[PDB]
Amino acid sequence: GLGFKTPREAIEGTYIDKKCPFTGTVSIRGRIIAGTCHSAKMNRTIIVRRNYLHFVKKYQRYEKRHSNIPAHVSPCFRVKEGDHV
Amino acid sequence: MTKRTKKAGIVGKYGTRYGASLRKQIKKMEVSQHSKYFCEFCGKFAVKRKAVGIWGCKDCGKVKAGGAYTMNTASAVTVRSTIRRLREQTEA
Amino acid sequence: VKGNMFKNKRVLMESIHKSKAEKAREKTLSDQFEAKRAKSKASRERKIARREERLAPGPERSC
Amino acid sequence: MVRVSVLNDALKTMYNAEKRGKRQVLIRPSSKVIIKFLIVMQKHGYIGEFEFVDDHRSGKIVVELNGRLNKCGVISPRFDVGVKEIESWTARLLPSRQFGYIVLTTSAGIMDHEEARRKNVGGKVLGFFY
Amino acid sequence: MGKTRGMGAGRKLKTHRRNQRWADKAYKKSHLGNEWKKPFAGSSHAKGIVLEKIGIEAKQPNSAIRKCARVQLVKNGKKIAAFVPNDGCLNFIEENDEVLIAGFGRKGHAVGDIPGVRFKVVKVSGVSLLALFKEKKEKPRS
RNA sequence: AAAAGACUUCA
RNA sequence: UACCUGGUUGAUCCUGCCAGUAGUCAUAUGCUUGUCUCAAAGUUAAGCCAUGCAUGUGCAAGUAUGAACGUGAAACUGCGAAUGGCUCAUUAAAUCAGUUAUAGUUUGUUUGAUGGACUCGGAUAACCGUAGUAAUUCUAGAGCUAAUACGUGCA
RNA sequence: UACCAUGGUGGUGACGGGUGCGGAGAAUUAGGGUUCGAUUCCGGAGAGGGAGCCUGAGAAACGGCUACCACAUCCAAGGAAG
RNA sequence: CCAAUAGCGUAUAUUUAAGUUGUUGCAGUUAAAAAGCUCGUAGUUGGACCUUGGGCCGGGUCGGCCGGUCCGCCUCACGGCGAGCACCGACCUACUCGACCCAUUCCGGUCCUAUUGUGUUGGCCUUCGGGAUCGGAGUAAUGGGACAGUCGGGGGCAUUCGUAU
RNA sequence: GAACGAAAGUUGGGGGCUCGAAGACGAUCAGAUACCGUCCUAGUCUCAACCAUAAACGAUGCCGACCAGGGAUCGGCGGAUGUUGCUUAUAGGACUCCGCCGGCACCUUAGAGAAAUCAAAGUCGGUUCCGGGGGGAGUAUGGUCGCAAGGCUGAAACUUAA
RNA sequence: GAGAAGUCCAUUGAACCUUAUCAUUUAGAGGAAGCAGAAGUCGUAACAAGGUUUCCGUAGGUGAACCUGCGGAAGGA
RNA sequence: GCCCCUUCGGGGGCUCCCCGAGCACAGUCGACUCAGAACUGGUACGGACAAGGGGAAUCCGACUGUUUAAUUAA
Repeated sequence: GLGFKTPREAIEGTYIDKKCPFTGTVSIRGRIIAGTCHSAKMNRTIIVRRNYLHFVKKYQRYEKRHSNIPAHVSPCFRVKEGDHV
Repeated sequence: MTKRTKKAGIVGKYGTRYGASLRKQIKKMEVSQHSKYFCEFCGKFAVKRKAVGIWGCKDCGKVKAGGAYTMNTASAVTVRSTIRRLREQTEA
Repeated sequence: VKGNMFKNKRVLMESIHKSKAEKAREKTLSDQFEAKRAKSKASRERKIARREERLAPGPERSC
Repeated sequence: MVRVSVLNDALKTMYNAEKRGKRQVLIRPSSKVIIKFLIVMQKHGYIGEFEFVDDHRSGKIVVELNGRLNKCGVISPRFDVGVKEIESWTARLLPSRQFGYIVLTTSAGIMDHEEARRKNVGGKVLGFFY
Repeated sequence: MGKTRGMGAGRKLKTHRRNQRWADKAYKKSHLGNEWKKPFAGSSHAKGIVLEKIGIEAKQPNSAIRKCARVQLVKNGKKIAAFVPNDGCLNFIEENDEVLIAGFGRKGHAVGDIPGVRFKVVKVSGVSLLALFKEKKEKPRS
């Protein structure tokens, strides 16, 4: 079982021609900085697993923490998004 | 650049051996010929050097006289313009 | 290949097949988008029909 | 950006002007500020003329005082909305000493500081009407 | 002011700048130097004074244990110092006088003033008047 | 519409 | 409370900095300390080290017991010596913090759970008797002897 | 560790360099920040430098070993020894 | 004479002052300072009006060790120490509300699911919801650029004139 | 990131008059390599190609909102109004003549600015760059661009009570 | 049945020497004159329209302060 | 042809090649060579043989080149 989620967008996944099942997810977060009180954003990108397939770049998904199948692939593509019908 | 600091074009042809005032000029004056050029007739990036002052377009094949190093230059341009102006005043 | 990013006979293949999977997965997300447009059309085209449907009763109720 | 400052400046400039009233274009948030102004009797009233179809709106805001002194002794922006400089229910740093009010688009809506304080809400200060 | 305080990806840029501009002094201090340093010196010399007026103070050059040679001022009236000795230096700042980055404050072998009062812990002596100087001289010899 | 230069230090 | 005042000047106002002044440290110079009372106590060498010493238990953990007189006690086995202490050299790191994950995993001992008085033999230290590189440190040729430490039969 | 794929990361600072333990906290200053991060509490780390191992539930061990090197020591100076 | 007084200054370190790293809390016309100017992004921000969600917010309840800090009480003659009690803590984790601001319904065909009432168990059939394929009826889908006009010493090319030298 | 970017320099080639560094000289004068005079080459110029800087200034970044008027200047625009003046059914080019819109500048305000001044340099909002007491220093060193010149980038030791 | 000294292959995998280079502390081949003290010489530039108005980019070149050619500016007549 | 359902009477159910999209290998013909590992020897593993000794300071000429055919190559 999982695992908490982060939202992110699919930065890449296609280098190149075929890549093995997985995608890159850029995640953005911010926190309000003490002092100046302007928020700072700091990215992070995580390599999500794609056993399901069908995950293209520019795709918002949900990452959940999962067992590592290698190392720095810790997460899995819990779900995606879209519309009707 | 690629693996080039200062810059070069030719400069390996000197090597370390040779020297500086002359090197400021000679990259510039062989390489400006080397620059693919668009033919005055066709427009494709064909024009290359046959000999000193001789230039030829690979696609259409039109061969032209021009400067030693360069396809053209200020002097030729000025001479053509003056001639055209003179013919136009006479026609008047 | 002219960039010479890949050196050898196996080693070419995995990058091409990774890309077949990415671009294809792009292509199933794309068919999923393309189906989604046709479905939203379908839903719309039902609303527009039954906009015109709701219009025709208004005269009926009147007389 | 946001209008906000223009409305504020227009008002105080108007007061100095001893102008009967001022006018400009408006929203819900800049009607909202105006309403708070009316509620705490800063201005006599405000109207939004031509409000239905035309390309714009306007807002005839009437200034209060006329005579002697002007009601709005001082009004200044601090920091507009979208935002940060942000206050908490409790953090409320301020001017006057309760003589004046600070329009704060809270969470809840745009209300005055006292209401927000009660309201148990923080938000983003619009300005310090004195 | 530029931004003032917003969100979407933006505080960080003029955090960087402020450190970089920094006047004062970085990474505490030592390009010579600080702390209590005991330089054993054998140069007694006299040096001049700053652009405003003249004098000629008597000075003694000292070479530090922490490898530096500079000229140091001696305070108090009169003085003697001998074989080496070890005279301890405060390294206080004038805000400037030529080549004179430090002064050697009273410390061990650095003596104090002709038997006085007036005062005694600036410009300094011994028990009542003197008593300390007599003992002081003995130390280095044996 | 001008021949022509200097003028120790601290007060 | 915090707040300032001296120096650019003939004199002025503004920019601007130096300096005094205020508080404070895990610190030094120190002159000078009648006093009760508690407290810091090598960011220098993670340099190098002499001397004593920093871990012990059999009146129900264990069968046995030379020597000492049921009582104490030396070795073996069980529990312990890894806790603790101290220093920040390494050190910007899922190192650490805070939140979760952990059926993806350990927990002896204990607190707690679950299982459960026939006959027995085996050799061994202390004690001993001498010893080798031998002054040695050290341990063995070696007599003797005891095992809920071992090996078994097993509803 | 095989085989297959050639990658993954960085103009939101990756990789790299320097830095006269990290947190709980300390000192300031009206507030803000600045500063400081330590002896103590807490977690981590190392025991002259470095790797490996037995033992034991738990050690990769300051008060155990192995053993190269660094450095003192004992010597009836063979060898031990920290 | 006197400030302080069993302490004092001196230096080092550090901070305030010093709005002199300015978030609160400043300049860039002549004071350090406006980028020669543009084309454009990643990056700060956003004119009006209606509606939906809900990342930015209230209440929360967890943790936020002790020590220290603050209040006040006693205890060693006093005090500081120390004891005992109280009060405050950012922020971060659950939960729920909250929003100002940053096509569908119905009805039937076609496919699946169907404990049941049964000692017991096997096979079988129809109707309704969910799930799948559907067919029909009521009911959506909304500052830049453009055209006419004007100046000009806008740029490039050709023509052409003259004083003077 | 990228583009343009005076002049002067640089480089090939054409032209090369006036001009004109340097240089050649005369006077000055104590010295003149100086001003002042004569002479004089690259240059000035053209076409090709570099550089990336100027007191690139409006000493005023660039975006938008508001907040005083007054004389007319150019463009158009709404004209009003007739007349020159054309032409001549008539109309604008302008002209008597007001208004709007954009720029301009001066003249020129009251709250600001240190004052000088500004009417934008205002009243306070957006945004980038960038500043750091002076001198050392727009310099060292390394990297980057340039044929080179040099440019961009950019410190300290130290020194001074400014 | 247990299995001592022991010898070999493979692996984790010490320390001296082999690199080659970078860093720190240093000294230092030889060399340039940036600031400074007052007690120096040279000229008199800038400073008043500074006796040729200042400053400036740019090259040339001069004992030097500097000069001037070209173009630009008014912080200039 | 197989499952199948049944109250036993009798019934119900179900291609090859090449393409788009989700979640190593086998057979013919089989070679030079780059790396990697293990044991273990030898004194030495480029085992022979061939096959650069290296570093700094100074002078000259910028460099490649040419020259006393038969005592000068600078």
